[PDB]
Amino acid sequence: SQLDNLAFGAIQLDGDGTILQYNAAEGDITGRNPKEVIGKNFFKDVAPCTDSPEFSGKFKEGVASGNLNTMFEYTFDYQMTPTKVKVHMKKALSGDSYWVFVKRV
Ligand SMILES: *C(=O)/C=C/c1ccc(O)cc1
Ligand SMILES: *C(=O)/C=C/c1ccc(O)cc1
Repeated sequence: SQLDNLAFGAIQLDGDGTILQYNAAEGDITGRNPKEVIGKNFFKDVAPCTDSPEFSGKFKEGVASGNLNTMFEYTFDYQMTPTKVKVHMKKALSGDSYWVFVKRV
């Protein structure tokens, strides 16, 4: 069914980093209101601590090459309590979009 039925955070991005979908579990981790963040740039506005070579830089390399499927640990710490997460970022398996899935670790 739903994006909002997943127990882990899920964000859909276009290749500019624009937020297309943002689920309730992700908001619960980060304190963001899903409705508020849709349409903003993930890397530059919502989540500036991800604007780093290993996160946004890896994303942009994958958009360019059309190849992206990586998992890594990260700490989210902008306008929230520092929170360790595991991130799975990938090019979608159909169409032309990208996903960032997140769980607490
Ligand atoms: C660093 O600035 C991380 C912030 C953040 C990560 C993930 C989100 O869904 C929202 C903000
Ligand atoms: C993308 O890398 C998808 C991975 C995935 C989807 C659902 C599963 O049960 C297992 C892997």
